[PDB]
Amino acid sequence: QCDVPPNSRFDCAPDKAITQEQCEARGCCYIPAKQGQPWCFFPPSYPSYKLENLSSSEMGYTATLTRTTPTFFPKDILTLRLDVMMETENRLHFTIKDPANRRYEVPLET
Amino acid sequence: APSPLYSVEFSEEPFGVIVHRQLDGRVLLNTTVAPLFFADQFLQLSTSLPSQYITGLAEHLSPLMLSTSWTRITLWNRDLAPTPGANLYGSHPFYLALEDGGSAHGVFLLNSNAMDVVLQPSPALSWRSTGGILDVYIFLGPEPKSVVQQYLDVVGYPFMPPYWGLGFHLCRWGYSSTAITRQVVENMTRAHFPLDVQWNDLDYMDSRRDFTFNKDGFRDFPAMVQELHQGGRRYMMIVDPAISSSGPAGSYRPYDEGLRRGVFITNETGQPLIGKVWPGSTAFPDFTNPTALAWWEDMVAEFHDQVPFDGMWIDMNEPSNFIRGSEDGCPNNELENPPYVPGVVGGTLQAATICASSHQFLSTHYNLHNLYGLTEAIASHRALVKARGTRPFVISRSTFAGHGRYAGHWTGDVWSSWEQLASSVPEILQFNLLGVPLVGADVCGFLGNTSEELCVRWTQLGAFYPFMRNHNSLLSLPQEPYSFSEPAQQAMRKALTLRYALLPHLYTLFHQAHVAGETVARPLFLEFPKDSSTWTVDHQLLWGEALLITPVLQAGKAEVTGYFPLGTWYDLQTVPIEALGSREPAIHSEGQWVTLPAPLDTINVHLRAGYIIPLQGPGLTTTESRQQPMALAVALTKGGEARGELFWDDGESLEVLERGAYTQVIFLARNNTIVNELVRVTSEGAGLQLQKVTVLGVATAPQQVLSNGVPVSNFTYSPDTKVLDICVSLLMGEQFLVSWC
Ligand SMILES: *[C@@H]1O[C@H](CO)[C@@H](O[C@@H]2O[C@H](CO)[C@@H](O[C@@H]3O[C@H](CO)[C@@H](O)[C@H](O)[C@@H]3O)[C@H](O)[C@H]2NC(C)=O)[C@H](O)[C@H]1NC(C)=O
Ligand SMILES: *[C@@H]1O[C@H](CO[C@@H]2O[C@@H](C)[C@@H](O)[C@@H](O)[C@@H]2O)[C@@H](O[C@@H]2O[C@H](CO)[C@@H](O)[C@H](O)[C@H]2NC(C)=O)[C@H](O)[C@H]1NC(C)=O
Ligand SMILES: *[C@H]1[C@H](O)[C@@H](O)[C@H](O)[C@@H](CO)[C@@H]1NCCCCCCCCn1cc(CCCCN)nn1
Ligand SMILES: *[C@@H]1O[C@H](CO)[C@@H](O[C@@H]2O[C@H](CO)[C@@H](O)[C@H](O)[C@H]2NC(C)=O)[C@H](O)[C@H]1NC(C)=O
Ligand SMILES: *[C@@H]1O[C@H](CO)[C@@H](O[C@@H]2O[C@H](CO)[C@@H](O)[C@H](O)[C@H]2NC(C)=O)[C@H](O)[C@H]1NC(C)=O
Ligand SMILES: *[C@@H]1O[C@H](CO)[C@@H](O)[C@H](O)[C@H]1NC(C)=O
Ligand SMILES: [Cl-]
Ligand SMILES: [Cl-]
Ligand SMILES: [Cl-]
Ligand SMILES: [Cl-]
Ligand SMILES: [Cl-]
Ligand SMILES: [Cl-]
Ligand SMILES: [Cl-]
Ligand SMILES: [Cl-]
Ligand SMILES: [Cl-]
Ligand SMILES: [Cl-]
Repeated sequence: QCDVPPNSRFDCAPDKAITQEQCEARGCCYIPAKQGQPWCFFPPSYPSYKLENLSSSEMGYTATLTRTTPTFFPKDILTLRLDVMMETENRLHFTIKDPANRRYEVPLET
Repeated sequence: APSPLYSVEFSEEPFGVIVHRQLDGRVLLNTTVAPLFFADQFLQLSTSLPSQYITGLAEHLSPLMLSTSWTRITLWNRDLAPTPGANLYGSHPFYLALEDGGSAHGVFLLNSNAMDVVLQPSPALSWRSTGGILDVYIFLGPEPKSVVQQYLDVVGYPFMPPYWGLGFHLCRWGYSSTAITRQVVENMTRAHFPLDVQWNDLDYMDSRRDFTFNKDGFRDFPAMVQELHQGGRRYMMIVDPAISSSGPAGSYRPYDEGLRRGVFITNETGQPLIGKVWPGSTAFPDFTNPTALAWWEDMVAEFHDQVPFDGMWIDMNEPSNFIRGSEDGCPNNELENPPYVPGVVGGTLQAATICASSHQFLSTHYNLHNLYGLTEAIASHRALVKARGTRPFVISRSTFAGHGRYAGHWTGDVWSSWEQLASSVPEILQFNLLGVPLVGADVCGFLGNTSEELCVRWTQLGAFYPFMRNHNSLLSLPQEPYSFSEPAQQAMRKALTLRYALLPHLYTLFHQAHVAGETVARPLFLEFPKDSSTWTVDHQLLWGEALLITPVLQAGKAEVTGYFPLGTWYDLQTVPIEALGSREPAIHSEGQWVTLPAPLDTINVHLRAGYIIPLQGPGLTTTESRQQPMALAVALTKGGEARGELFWDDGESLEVLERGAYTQVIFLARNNTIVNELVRVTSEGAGLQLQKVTVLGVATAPQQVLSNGVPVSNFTYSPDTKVLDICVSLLMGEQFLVSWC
């Protein structure tokens, strides 16, 4: 579960200085670097979102994403909508949004 | 065969998007590598990268190719003199990733929130944003040039500058009267230095306020600018975003009218947020408010009725604040004190700017901060179109993705140091990849005192910046070209002469940027991606496909070592150029490093075999140079072939391409002949005279040279250099045939 090559470790404490005990309580792996590389990092089993109800559209795909276990950040959005748009032969476009609330989007012309 | 270049699949648990290149099966994106985080103020999406080679994520002082050794890149627009490891004036959440063999793809995260991008050596990347949504574009290329074009199809093709904007610009903080400003033009002219655009910094203002001029040093400001126009020059001046809030009510129209129309960013109680900048207490226009755009258009048009300036230099538009947040501090809320603070200088989103929870028309400043500069550039582009009725010229410090559709950029408060001269090449190349081709650094440097040797090398390299301005800080020693020793002046005058001769070519490169999303200044890897030796080259640049520039970037050097991709590269010193004032001819490369002589009076420039460059005769302004006869430089392949083009219009009108108000000509060399192909001929370009054709790589002396079947008045052949120089009397707009045998 914690046998992750050093260069492939993703930081499980990007927010604060963490102790081993606090790292393990988040469900993360604690392995000091040998001399940067994060000491606290995600095991492959760290809770993410699950894909559900993947559906085909004329433009591409839509799905629901569901998180069952909260993260260490406040106000996780536990239900997300995925939209995948095959716009041109050279351009792929996907969005992940909160289907229950309009969130800020950068103004952009079509 | 009809199919996308990409294939897409999904991991169910944990969730991930997987994007393959169809042609070779290469995994370009794989978000399964790390958990998806999506909280109100924290988004994280990770991917594998296909190689250790990645560029983009401006604005930072770094090599063109970013370090994957546990690097944290912060996007939060900030007023800071360029220095490594810091968030600087702009934010461009786009990368281009190279793939083994020379294919590439691009990724754009359309998100304007404060963010960290973390690169690790697996190799992998994590986007960490403080708000908004995940809105991701993948561009399949496969050529690096095609990735850039595909990105610019989404964010906008670069704007077409006026021809005069490609001339030399001269500015300093400290030209404290119209008498002094006029002496700069007189001193440049007397020493035969081209100068298209005279600038002023904040010296012109009355008590440091926008849309005023003082009645001491600048009493006759309107007359000074009218006189520049009579001599064939243009005028630029600084405009800051912040508006003095302290003056008596009714005494300062920009504030009085701004208040009436509700144009300003507001605070929790609904009043204008008050910061501190040059005037003292100031309000900040909200350029997301349609009414603020109307007010800005009115202020610019009214000021232009007093002083007919030709463009706007928008500085301090991060927005920059001399104090933290506001005169009244910032409230304690989750926008001012968010659960994840990216690696910003000062450790707070408020440092050197305004409160994050302040109110704009579209959203909070928290969400819109990284667009502030861009929204001011859009407002100013529109204001200048309405005030002048010709192409706008906006140069902006702060930028976001899509900036290049509206304005240009300069790299800010760079030190007068050899390190910052060297660092300017990667930064100018990076902004070209990001669709901001009208970019440059302050020639000779801004902060501190330049040296004569540094200012010679900086002018040599700076003559190849698409935007070329010498600008200088208030407390610095003078660095105008006429302020140096005679030998230094000769070297600087040669650099400006060569840039002016190449302006028809540089203008055609901007035309290709504007119509096809091409780069103007481009790294060697964009042109020769299948040669992996080019991937780490960022101290050389190309203009387009054909002109390779290898500058000296260190003190005390009389040579430089540069990379030459496989091919023949002709020394541009073998092409004759006329100047108003006072070595192998060809490199045959297999793809190798070559040491070149580079004495102080020299910058190495080579022309790629198979290309034709249009050139124009000399002038101290583009008003003069544009009336001169033209010349061609024809670089033959071993097989006797070459191709080039010329785009010509009136140099400043709007809607030229839509109205067809241009001339476009292709030049072709084949079998000891040069011809033109007329793509479009109109009244603009009809009178263009071709008086000189220089052919490089002519292996044997010709016995006859003909123009339209008749022996030419004169030609010279140099057996040492293999150059054929031909005098002709032709018109770019009428079919000709030049031949030799
Ligand atoms: C929102 O912005 C407004 C400005 O548009 C802020 O108004 C400022 O409010 C402070 C007090 O909270 C005023 O300071 C006071 O000045 C008077 C006399 O000048 C002095 O007697 C008091 O002791 C105090 O220093 C300040 O004058 C006023 N500024 C202006 C230009 O009117 C307001 O505080 C801001 N609201 C928040 C919540 O930040
Ligand atoms: C995944 O989808 C199922 C089915 O949803 C239905 O069919 C879809 C195509 C769409 O048209 C929906 O509007 C339909 O409701 C969801 O399971 C259903 O959940 C609803 C509401 O709780 C319930 O009334 C139904 O009985 C369920 N139907 C079945 C067949 O189980 C499911 O909730 C979706 N999953 C997620 C995580 O959103
Ligand atoms: C923008 C650009 O970068 C340059 O090219 C221009 O030449 C500059 C002038 O227009 C410009 N940057 C100017 C930066 C000025 C730095 C001032 C530092 C402020 C420190 N300060 C002020 C205060 C009190 C508020 C006083 C309000 N007048 N406290 N600390
Ligand atoms: C995308 O990345 C994921 C996660 O790194 C890869 O999935 C892992 O592959 C390893 C090695 O084959 C397996 O032993 C693990 O069980 C996989 N993890 C998960 C969560 O499935 C996956 O191979 C990558 N996909 C592609 C096509 O490269
Ligand atoms: C323009 O050039 C003139 C002439 O060189 C400069 O005026 C001289 O400046 C020196 C200082 O280095 C004075 O001691 C001399 O008295 C000046 N000579 C004359 C003839 O007036 C002038 O400073 C230059 N102006 C600018 C703005 O560069
Ligand atoms: C620039 O030169 C001036 C004049 O000698 C001097 O006062 C100033 O300190 C110099 N600045 C730097 C950074 O060396
Ligand atoms: Cl510990
Ligand atoms: Cl915790
Ligand atoms: Cl919570
Ligand atoms: Cl690298
Ligand atoms: Cl291919
Ligand atoms: Cl709204
Ligand atoms: Cl919002
Ligand atoms: Cl090599
Ligand atoms: Cl080397
Ligand atoms: Cl003719």
